[PDB]
Amino acid sequence: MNLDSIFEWILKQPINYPGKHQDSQPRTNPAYKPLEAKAQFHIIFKATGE
Amino acid sequence: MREIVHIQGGQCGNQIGAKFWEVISDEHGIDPTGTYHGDSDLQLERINVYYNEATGGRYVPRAILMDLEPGTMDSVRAGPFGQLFRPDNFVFGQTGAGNNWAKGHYTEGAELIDSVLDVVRKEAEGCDCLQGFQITHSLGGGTGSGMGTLLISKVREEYPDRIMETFSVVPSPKVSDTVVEPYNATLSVHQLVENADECMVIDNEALYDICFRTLKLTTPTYGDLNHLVSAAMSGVTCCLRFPGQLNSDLRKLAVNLIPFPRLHFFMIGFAPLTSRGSQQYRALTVPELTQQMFDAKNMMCAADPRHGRYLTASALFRGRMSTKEVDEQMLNVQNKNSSYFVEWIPNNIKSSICDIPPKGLKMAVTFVGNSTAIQEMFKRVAEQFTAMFRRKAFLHWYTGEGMDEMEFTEAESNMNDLVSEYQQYQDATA
Amino acid sequence: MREVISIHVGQGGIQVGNACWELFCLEHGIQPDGQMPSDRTIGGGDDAFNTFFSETGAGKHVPRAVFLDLEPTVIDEVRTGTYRQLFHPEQLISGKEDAANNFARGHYTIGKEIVDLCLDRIRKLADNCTGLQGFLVFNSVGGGTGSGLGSLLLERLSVDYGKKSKLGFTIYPSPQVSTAVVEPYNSILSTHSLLEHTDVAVMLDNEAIYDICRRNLDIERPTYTNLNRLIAQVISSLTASLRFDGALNVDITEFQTNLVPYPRIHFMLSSYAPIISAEKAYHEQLSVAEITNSAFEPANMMAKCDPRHGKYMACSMMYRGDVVPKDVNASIATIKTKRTIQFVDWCPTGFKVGINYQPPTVVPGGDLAKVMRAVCMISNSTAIAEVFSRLDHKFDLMYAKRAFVHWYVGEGMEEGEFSEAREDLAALEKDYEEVGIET
Amino acid sequence: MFKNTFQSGFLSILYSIGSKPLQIWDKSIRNGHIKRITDQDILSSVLEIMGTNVSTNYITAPADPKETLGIKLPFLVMIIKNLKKYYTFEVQVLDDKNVRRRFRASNYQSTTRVKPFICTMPMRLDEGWNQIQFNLSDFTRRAYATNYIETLRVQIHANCRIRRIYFSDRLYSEEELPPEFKLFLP
Amino acid sequence: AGPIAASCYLGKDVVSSAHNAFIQAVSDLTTLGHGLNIDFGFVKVYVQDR
Amino acid sequence: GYIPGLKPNNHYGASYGEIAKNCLSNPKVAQNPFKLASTGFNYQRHDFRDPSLTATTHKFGAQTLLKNHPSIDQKSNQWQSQTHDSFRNPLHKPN
Amino acid sequence: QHAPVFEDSQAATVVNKFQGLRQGTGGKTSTQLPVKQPFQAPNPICGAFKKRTIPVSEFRRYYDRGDLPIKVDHQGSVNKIIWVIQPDQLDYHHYLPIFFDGLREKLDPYRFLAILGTYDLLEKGSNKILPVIPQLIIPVKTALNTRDNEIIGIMLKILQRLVVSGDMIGEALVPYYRQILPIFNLYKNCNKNVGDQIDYGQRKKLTLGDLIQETLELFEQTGGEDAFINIKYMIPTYESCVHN
Ligand SMILES: Nc1nc2c(ncn2[C@@H]2O[C@H](COP(=O)(O)OP(=O)(O)OP(=O)(O)O)[C@@H](O)[C@H]2O)c(=O)[nH]1
Ligand SMILES: Nc1nc2c(ncn2[C@@H]2O[C@H](COP(=O)(O)OP(=O)(O)O)[C@@H](O)[C@H]2O)c(=O)[nH]1
Ligand SMILES: [Mg+2]
Repeated sequence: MNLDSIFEWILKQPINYPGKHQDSQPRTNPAYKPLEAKAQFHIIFKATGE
Repeated sequence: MREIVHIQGGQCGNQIGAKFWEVISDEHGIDPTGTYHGDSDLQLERINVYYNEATGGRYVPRAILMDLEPGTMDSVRAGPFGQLFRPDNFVFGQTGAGNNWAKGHYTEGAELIDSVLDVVRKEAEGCDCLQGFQITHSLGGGTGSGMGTLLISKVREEYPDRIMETFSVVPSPKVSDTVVEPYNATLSVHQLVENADECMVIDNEALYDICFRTLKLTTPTYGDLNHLVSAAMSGVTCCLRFPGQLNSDLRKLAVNLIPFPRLHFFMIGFAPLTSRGSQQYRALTVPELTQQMFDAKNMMCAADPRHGRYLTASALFRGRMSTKEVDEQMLNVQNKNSSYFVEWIPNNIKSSICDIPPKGLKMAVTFVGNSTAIQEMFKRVAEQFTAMFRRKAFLHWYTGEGMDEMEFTEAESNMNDLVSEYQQYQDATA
Repeated sequence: MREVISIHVGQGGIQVGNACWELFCLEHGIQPDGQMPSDRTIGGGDDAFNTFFSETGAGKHVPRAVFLDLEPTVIDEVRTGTYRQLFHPEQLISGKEDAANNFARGHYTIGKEIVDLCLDRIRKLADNCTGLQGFLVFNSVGGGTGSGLGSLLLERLSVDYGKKSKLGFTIYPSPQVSTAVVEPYNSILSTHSLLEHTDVAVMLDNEAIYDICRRNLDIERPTYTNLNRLIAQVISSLTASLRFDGALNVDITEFQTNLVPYPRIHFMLSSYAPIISAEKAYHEQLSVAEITNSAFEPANMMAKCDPRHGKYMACSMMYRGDVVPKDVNASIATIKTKRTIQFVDWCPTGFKVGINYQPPTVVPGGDLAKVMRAVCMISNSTAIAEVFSRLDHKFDLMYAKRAFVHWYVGEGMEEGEFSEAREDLAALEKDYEEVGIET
Repeated sequence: MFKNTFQSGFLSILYSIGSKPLQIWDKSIRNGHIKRITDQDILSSVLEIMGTNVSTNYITAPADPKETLGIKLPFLVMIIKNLKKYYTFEVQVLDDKNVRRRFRASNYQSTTRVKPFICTMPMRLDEGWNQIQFNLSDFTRRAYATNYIETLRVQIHANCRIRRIYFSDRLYSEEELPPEFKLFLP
Repeated sequence: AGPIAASCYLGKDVVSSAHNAFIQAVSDLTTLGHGLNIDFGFVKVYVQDR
Repeated sequence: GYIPGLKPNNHYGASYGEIAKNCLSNPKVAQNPFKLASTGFNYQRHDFRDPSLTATTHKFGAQTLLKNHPSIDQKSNQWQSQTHDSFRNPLHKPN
Repeated sequence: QHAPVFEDSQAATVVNKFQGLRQGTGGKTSTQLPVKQPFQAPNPICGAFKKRTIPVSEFRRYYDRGDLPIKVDHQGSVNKIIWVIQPDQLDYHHYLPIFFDGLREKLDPYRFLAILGTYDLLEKGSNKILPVIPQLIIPVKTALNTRDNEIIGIMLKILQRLVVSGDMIGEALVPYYRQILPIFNLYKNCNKNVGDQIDYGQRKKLTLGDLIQETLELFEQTGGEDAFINIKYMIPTYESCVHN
């Protein structure tokens, strides 16, 4: 697992890890479109690293 | 009727046995002088299972005390309830094993084993109809782990259809008192899995964890660990010694717990265990007993039960209680934890009820469960063993009296074989 | 002139025999010492106990019963009880070692050493009788000793006596409530053994009795004693037609003529009504119509089966008390007019009614109250196929992986013995559906 | 379903050489496996049924229940390879009276008994390939003393190798047997 | 997780729930093997079998 | 609402009304063994020490449990359940 | 390597209305409010069918040794090994365990030389192969533990040839069933339910389930009387073959 296969592992089993991360959320600014469930969940981590 | 004979070996085995016999004596109302001062008539109906009647009306345990050094038995005789034992059953050498499995199995054990076989043959032949043997020993020492396994091999060869039951103290890596623990542990497991009909593993680390967390007592000593082990082991044969709603002797447990012959390693647990100051506040009921019993920390082993799937489990209830409640609780826990129970063995919980509770309890439960989590304990033992054996360290002591590295190699391979065949049934599906 | 012998094998059989014999002694007025009191005679007439007891000539009476076991604990409990002087001391046959839930052990290893004494005592009991009616056998089916010893006993008495009636009252394991892990195996083996050897079988699953105790008797933690007491009440209601006068008498021999359409089909389930506690027993009429309505309620079945899932084939009525034939006929007409219960097409009438005058006897220390009218539900229906089908799948899951088979193989039983039992189960299941289809 | 249809000397229900040997047959498997492979003993393709739990793994002649597979032919015969393990088969028969009978032949059974619906019978298998001629004439005449009019179903259980099922109508020998029905000796 | 959501233009609650699911990587670690290399930037965390 | 004794020491297989009667008509559930007031002055009167201890260290440290356990009364279920007539008449009710 | 830009991948139907701080479950304690579903541990699967990480083989070193008489001859269509010195002169006690160790190897020509070397060794050997049996137990358990289809598939063919090559070999192998049987149990039912259509894989015996069944078949006839009970003890599924 390269920190990305983990994403599929979590997304594979919604029952084991239920939450709002399983589906896409609207953004707080109307300028930005809502992201994919996988895409929005990487962009959080890049923020955490920074 | 259906009596059994006790054999204990090594310092650890004798320490276990002394407390076990003291507990049984208080359970049956036998004073340290051997005189019956009991209060209930049921305390003597089935005394012949463990005790022999002598002229003059005293009772003596049929325990054979075996050791390779006279130091520890002089201590166990001088202790309380040490006068119960027949002095003719004491057997000993004058040299000692020196924590060397080879020396306690080939050189010194062989020449001394004749006397112990003679005395145990006399003890087994005297009784009307034998039920089985029980052995208490530790796998971390030389004289015990070696001579006891040789004795079990001999007794199994002479008695093919009897039940052999043993209690094992396995050396955990976190708390280790001997530098050579993996060697004799693996060597003894090799013979134990082949010979013993039933085996139970006790870890010292789990005992210390239980004493520190549940009992919450500041300074545990070896007395408390022995007390817990003795209570747990007496809870197995409580139902054989006493009546109950569902009587179930040792043979009945084995049939329902061993699906395949090579899988006979179990972990045990006792409930309830409470601190001294918190006993005024708890309400003892069956659901409380079950939820404390199925707890991971309650188990007597370092193996963690949720890391594997329970093949079969057995619960023994002491005291009087309703049958419907026990069945409903068993079904409830089985349905709530369906992930940890294998799916090709439906209704894999066994329950038995004995109407006489232990001294000091209104209810008590003993738990025996066969789980696939013990594969971690075997894996960790082998890793240390191969780590020491790759560089041939501490090997000349064992090879100085007629052993060769091929025996060590086959012993290691057999242990890995057990791990593979034991984890095979974890992932099998319908 | 009429006599029957009860054979209790296994721990469950012994524990239910205790309750039923206590009930019989209280019903016939015999003290636990076996001596009828000189004063305070509760029952008129003579030789009513002759069906169940035997007169020693001067003094006490001895039940026509024999207890069998391989483990001595319950036998010693009985022998040191309050009924020590009741039974003949040498008819409480106790073994030495327990079979430990192993049907092969109870059929090939240690049951043979005792079966000779069993048959000797059975003969010494039977030769006393002259107008013997039949044998009653009680056995928990999920236990090795009970299953194996019952199989051997039925096999031996099939050839020793032949055509004589035998009644088996099994206690099948619940669909989801169980105590052991291997009860499907020996249960199937015992069913194979007794399919061709008994005349009538009764289903007595424990889960249904638990449900009955919880809903009606208002008991939240019932134990085995209550179940045994209700089973004893059912047996007493069944046997009351032999030792008591009534408007319409029913004999044991008149069961295969009314309840067994084909030799293969003799398994059937029971029920009993009313079952009410004394705290609310006196607030309702307990009329015959309402008791027979409660009898036909699918939730009151003594076994965990749903009669609504199949057609009714035969149904036998036994009423004891002050019932009237016209009221019984009205109740039968109402039940026939009801639509939820459907019968097979080739059986126009499927009701046989028996009427007795003696009200049921209450037991001190029990749970039931005193009632005039009671009805025993004995019916044969195609709906009992589900209990066979479910245990069939319970068996296959373990049998595919050779689970727990070595313990039975090592006791002299061949590996292939399971397959023909499975074939007999499959053929029995196909028979039930074959009969159930219309023409 | 083979009713109102002509048949004189032979009529096959299953035959392992074809595009799809079994249309009408229905397969039910729990722990077994079904495949068609060539045989080393006879250089030809043979169907395979194997697996544990002999009772659960089987194949039925009709695809669905609730209909008749009617055939009037009195003599039955099969081609089976002896695997020295468990194997059994059943046949559904109709007698003069409008009631049905079951006939069973079991490899592992050693006792026989007659019942109104089932008449089990032990059977013995020699080594290698062999053919079994199921009379079905005296079997219904001896077990129930009733003539035979109609046979409904035939069922084959697990752990056996099958080459051809057909009805001979009478005792036949090899020379009059046509070559495709003959099993050519390797 | 406040400033992280502010930079990502997402709700505060979803980022916290997104963290919680990822923290359940111990279940992936508990099972045998399943090597990990959690980089997300400057520091790289390598996890062998155990 | 709360029949007092039925929860802690569970009552056995019997009718709810009968066991409720048994656990209500029994002694205790009242009376002042220590003569304590609920207002909170006899707290300073009383001592609050249990006389069921001993000592420890250097040998064994578990201690026997509190008196909340049965003794002598150990007796099987068949002894309780099955007696012949020596009970109260279920239907006496003197008139 | 390629990876799509994560800040661009977007969804459409999800509505961009934002609740914000205007929220709260306080004062609205209805019985239909949603609850949490807590995290639960997944089903353990262990490593029963995982790869074994094949250990190093001594054959590769011993080929680099230049002390095994064997040469790859390409004169034929398929490469055929030629014996510089005839195998009858060689000491089977020393060389035969080494060639069995080469069964693990996969890289050319170490894999190629192993199987061809073994087949000639067993075929030409007449009576001196029997004493080497105790030393062959270590390699066979190691290779079978690799849990890989190709290595297991080929070496079960090796095992069949070993028993049939000479007499009395099956009898001496009976005590050693406990070290090799457990792998056979795992793949005993590893067969494919193809159904009706032709299985064209008969040409290459790559079906594990069929290979194990026939390998156990040869064990019983040659092993002797005691052979059957040893197999049934090791694997519970097995059924008698020689017995009627
Ligand atoms: N209805 C009822 N069933 C009981 C009772 N006691 C035991 N059983 C049933 O008996 C089954 C097991 O049999 P056992 O009670 O052990 O007695 P057994 O049949 O002779 O078997 P063994 O223990 O080998 O002697 C359990 O699964 C219970 O369902 C009882 O008191 N009442
Ligand atoms: N439970 C318990 N374990 C003990 C006791 N004394 C020693 N041990 C364990 O036994 C191990 C040493 O075993 P040893 O005495 O050498 O065995 P022996 O050679 O047969 O006497 C140590 O790892 C301890 O953990 C005791 O009193 N109680
Ligand atoms: Mg029993």
